[PDB]
Amino acid sequence: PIETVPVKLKPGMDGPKVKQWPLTEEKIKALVEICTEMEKEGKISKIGPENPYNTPVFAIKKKDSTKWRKLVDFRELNKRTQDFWEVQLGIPHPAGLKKKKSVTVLDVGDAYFSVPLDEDFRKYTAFTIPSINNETPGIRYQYNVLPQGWKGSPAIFQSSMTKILEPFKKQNPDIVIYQYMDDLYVGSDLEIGQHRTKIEELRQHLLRWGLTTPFLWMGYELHPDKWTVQPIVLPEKDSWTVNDIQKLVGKLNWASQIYPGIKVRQLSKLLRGTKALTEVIPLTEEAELELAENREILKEPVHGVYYDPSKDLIAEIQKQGQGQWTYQIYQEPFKNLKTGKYARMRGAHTNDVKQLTEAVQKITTESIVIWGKTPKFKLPIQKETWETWWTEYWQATWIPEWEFVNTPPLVKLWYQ
Amino acid sequence: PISPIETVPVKLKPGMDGPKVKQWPLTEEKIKALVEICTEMEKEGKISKIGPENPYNTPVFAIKKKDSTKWRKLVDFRELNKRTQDFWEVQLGIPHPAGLKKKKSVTVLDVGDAYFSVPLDEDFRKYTAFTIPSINNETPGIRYQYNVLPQGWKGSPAIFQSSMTKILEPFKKQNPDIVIYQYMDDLYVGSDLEIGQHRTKIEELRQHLLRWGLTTPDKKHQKEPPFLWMGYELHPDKWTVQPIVLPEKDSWTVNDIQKLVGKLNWASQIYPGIKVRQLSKLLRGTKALTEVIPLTEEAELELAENREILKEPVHGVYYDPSKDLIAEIQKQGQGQWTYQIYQEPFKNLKTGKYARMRGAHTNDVKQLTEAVQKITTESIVIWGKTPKFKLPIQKETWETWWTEYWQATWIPEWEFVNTPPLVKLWYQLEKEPIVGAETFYVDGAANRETKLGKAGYVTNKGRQKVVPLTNTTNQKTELQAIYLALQDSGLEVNIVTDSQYALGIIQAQPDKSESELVNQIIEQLIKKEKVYLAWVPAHKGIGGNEQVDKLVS
DNA sequence: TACCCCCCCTTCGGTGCTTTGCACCGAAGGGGGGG
Ligand SMILES: OC[C@H]1O[C@@](CO)(O[C@H]2O[C@H](CO)[C@@H](O)[C@H](O)[C@H]2O)[C@@H](O)[C@@H]1O
Ligand SMILES: *P(=O)(O)OC[C@H]1O[C@@H](n2cc(C)c(=O)[nH]c2=O)C[C@@H]1N=[N+]=[N-]
Ligand SMILES: [Mg+2]
Ligand SMILES: [Mg+2]
Ligand SMILES: [Mg+2]
Ligand SMILES: [Mg+2]
Repeated sequence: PIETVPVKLKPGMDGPKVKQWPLTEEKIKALVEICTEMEKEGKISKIGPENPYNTPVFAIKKKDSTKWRKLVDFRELNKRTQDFWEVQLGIPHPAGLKKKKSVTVLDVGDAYFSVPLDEDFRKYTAFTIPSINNETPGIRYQYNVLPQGWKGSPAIFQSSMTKILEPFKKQNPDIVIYQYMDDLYVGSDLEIGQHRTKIEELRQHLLRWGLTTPFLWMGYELHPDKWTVQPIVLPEKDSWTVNDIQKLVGKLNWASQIYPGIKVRQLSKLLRGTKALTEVIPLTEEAELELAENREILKEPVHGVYYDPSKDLIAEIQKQGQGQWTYQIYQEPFKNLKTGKYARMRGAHTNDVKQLTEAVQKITTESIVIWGKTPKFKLPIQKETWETWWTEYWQATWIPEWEFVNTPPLVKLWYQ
Repeated sequence: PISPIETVPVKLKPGMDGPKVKQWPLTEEKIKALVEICTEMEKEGKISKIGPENPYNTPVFAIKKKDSTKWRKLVDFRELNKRTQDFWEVQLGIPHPAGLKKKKSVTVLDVGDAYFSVPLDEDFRKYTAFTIPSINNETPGIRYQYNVLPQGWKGSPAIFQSSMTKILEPFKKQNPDIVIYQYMDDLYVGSDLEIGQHRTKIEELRQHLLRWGLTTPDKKHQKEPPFLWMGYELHPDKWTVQPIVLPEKDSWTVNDIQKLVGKLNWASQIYPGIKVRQLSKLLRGTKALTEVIPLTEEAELELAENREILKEPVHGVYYDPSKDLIAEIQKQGQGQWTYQIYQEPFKNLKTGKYARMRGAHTNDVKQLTEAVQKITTESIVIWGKTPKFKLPIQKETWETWWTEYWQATWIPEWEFVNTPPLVKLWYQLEKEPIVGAETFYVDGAANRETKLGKAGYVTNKGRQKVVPLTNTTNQKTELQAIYLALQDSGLEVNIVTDSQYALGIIQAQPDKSESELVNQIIEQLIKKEKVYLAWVPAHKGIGGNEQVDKLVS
């Protein structure tokens, strides 16, 4: 007998009309079974072609998990649904989460199926299960309850969620808890044993409400305190070739867009003649000071760079080769909030696409913990290549926005 | 006594009203067959007679069924279509014979008068109103409205298709050892049942269907192979396409080549090796559909090789979920690729071609990856899994390509098939500057207004050149300067440019280009032994870069 | 003088860095096929 929270799309926007993409046999089987079980329980219901909306669905296995998990690509619906910040439903973000020694990620999406969804909004959650070789036309369902993956569901569930966690919080007031979509981020400074213990307590605590008023048991362990930053570094040499100094000057001139006090006059002079790229040339006294001054400037942080909660986050990734990937997170060009590098991820030396998928997942996770937002990615990959393979490697319950770029590396800017 | 199919609530687009488009003049012969078809529908209940009170009219016309004696009523509903709510289409793809498993017993039957067996939404019926001239605009004529889904309405396929599935739903669930492929009204029914128990199940199916007002006329009830289905011929252990008619006309217009190329496309799914590049080139241009076009020498060579393929009769096999899928690709030159998908040698499930040329400058490796990607997706559509690939490319070649390329790229499990012409990289840029090779600092500039330009270089040994250029651009001259450096250097050369544009193109190791000049640079690069390209920012007074910048400005 | 789906090849205009040229991409219109 729970009353449904009304929900409206942003004025002047239609619902999502995104076509279902082809699914592998194992994925279609998982979805048919999952949707069958969900239909018996009233969680979804069958619909026809007169509902004009559609949102893609597929299935994933989380890290080290053997059980299929339904995933709806609600990105379109999420960007067409009223921002709940205006409503005041939106969750605040704790600056302390990133400072904790251990942060565990808990899947709690299952909870959301307990709460009815506003009748007038249900039509927007339409999805179509496809069939191998198109044996059947698509089978359309829509949601009756709060669906996993929709940004409205944690908003509307916040009330029940805060009430449920209230005891545990008061007992252990040092532990930070942040809710993002279908996930719970639980951070503490305890020793690992007592941390996992407290997570286990919280799990059983959630079951006690589950008994009274994909699975919960899984849990992933982050350590935000140890998250390194990868800055811009100039090479160190005793002998410089003409090639080296041309590279150094091109790099410094690019950097000058980030640190304005950087100068290349003294270094550029060393390049006056028409010399063989391979010629060794002694650095002039002026040039040595200029280089040293530039290392100093690069050592200090950029001026006037800070997080604006109203602006979107953007992430760029470069493929550096040998399993190394660099990234920058920013809101305004050349004002990077964070820079970093990944190496030796799953797929190194055999599968670029798996590596990039992991990179995107890693960066999104860092952005959620640090800012409570997911960035829009500029992916260094062809659209067709990405779209063909990425769902084979996706292990997260959210999906960030992305776009495709092709930027030949003319300066080895973020990696030497 | 049928249980009637529940209606589908259908609305018009907010604040729009029904169609009011008056009937265009109808030629005599049609008017008669039209009237008789109307009266039949009237007896059946398919169309209600009322017309005093409904202001709406939509034009009607009539065309014969395919290869049949009969006349079929079509309604021009595009106005209603614009005013009607959008629908989400449930027909996502087309069934393909190579996805079927082998069945002991098979039936193919069609539902008869599909749209007219499903009751339209009560309130929407009034908008389907139309008028037919009783006797060639002699007397007023009679107004009519549809009681079921009308042909010509954009919502008729989706609604019938979805209703058909809801009717079939319980029959499938309660006969889990039958397979039914529904495409609109066409049903394929296959079982590993004894033809007796099969004929029974079929008869059970027709009753259930007749029970919901869906007839299955005997005239459309195929019982003996070869089954005609979706434009194919299904035999018990092999399938094939229904005969392809190739126009042999000596005079070709634009439209003749379009039809021809289209038909070849359709044939490529089972006839290995079909090529359309030359024929398609003939099509490229502003030429209108009527203008006649002489076949290029190489264009009619293609057509001849095509004939040689369509001479033999090919057949595909069916799918055995227990055997791996195998895809094999061959390079056919000029950006053309064909493939075969199969599970046992020379028993192709199907074939196809990939020939899309995307990008001004590309190479064979990029094109092969694209072909792999198309084949992976086509395979997931028909079988729901990725085939093992057999490719004309050395393991070493792929490794060198994908590890050095700056975009993420990948190919799923594959092995080398030594079938020429092999895909390879035609040149490789050095990673480090070449000791003892001449360094060419190149630059090029054009005048935005004159479209006049210069390209040249200066060298660490004093060598220099400047060339005047006409009808050009900055970017062309930048490529030109690199061309000059390559033309005038030994087998090993260092080149320093400031053209982001030029370095972008060349660093992706293209082997073919839509630009003649890029092709010329590629040809030089292939002859070289070592080439090192290096970028420097312009206008920073570097090297000979500032010395060559003043030559050509 | 009609409707819905899929496919290939071409053209064409919108978009963004390679910038005021050039490259890319999606839409639409030609053809094939199904109902
Ligand atoms: O890979 C992008 C691709 O996905 C589509 C269809 O699924 O749109 C989805 O992805 C976009 C990129 O993030 C989202 O902006 C969009 O909301 C989501 O539906 C295609 O539109 C796009 O080509
Ligand atoms: P199948 O040939 O049996 O036709 C089934 C239904 O599809 C609709 N249709 C078919 C064709 C060929 C067309 O050009 N336009 C259509 O609307 C109508 C037909 N059902 N009925 N009556
Ligand atoms: Mg029929
Ligand atoms: Mg039919
Ligand atoms: Mg230049
Ligand atoms: Mg210049």
